[PDB]
Amino acid sequence: MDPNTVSSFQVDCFLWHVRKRLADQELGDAPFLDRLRRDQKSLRGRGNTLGLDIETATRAGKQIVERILEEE
Amino acid sequence: DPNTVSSFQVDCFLWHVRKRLADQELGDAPFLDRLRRDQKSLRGRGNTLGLDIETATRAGKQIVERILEEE
Repeated sequence: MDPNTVSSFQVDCFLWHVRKRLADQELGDAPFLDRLRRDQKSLRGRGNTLGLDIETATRAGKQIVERILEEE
Repeated sequence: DPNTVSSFQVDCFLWHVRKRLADQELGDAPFLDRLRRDQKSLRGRGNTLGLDIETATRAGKQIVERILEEE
């Protein structure tokens, strides 16, 4: 198991949450919302393959992305 | 649509976040493929909208920090 595959999934799960937050705030346009729906299905598939819970991976992704954001 | 501008700004910033992670050697091959393909799409979107990516990226940072401010 490539450790980068796990980190990539965790990051993608958190970035999905960020985008969902944009949608919740009614700031996503129609194509943005379609990417959001389609990517959710994609992440579900990836999580299944990896044996990783999406919510758990999202939290892990948050910690990874938080360290990028704090250095911005 | 103003949401088209906001969506582009957020997408630019999130691409930058993904690039940062790739720079940190955290990306696998599909992650890197997506980063590279998406850079081309964002450049296309920037042309369609007449918006500079650098500027939209900074605006995106502000939107993201604002929508995550309570988290």
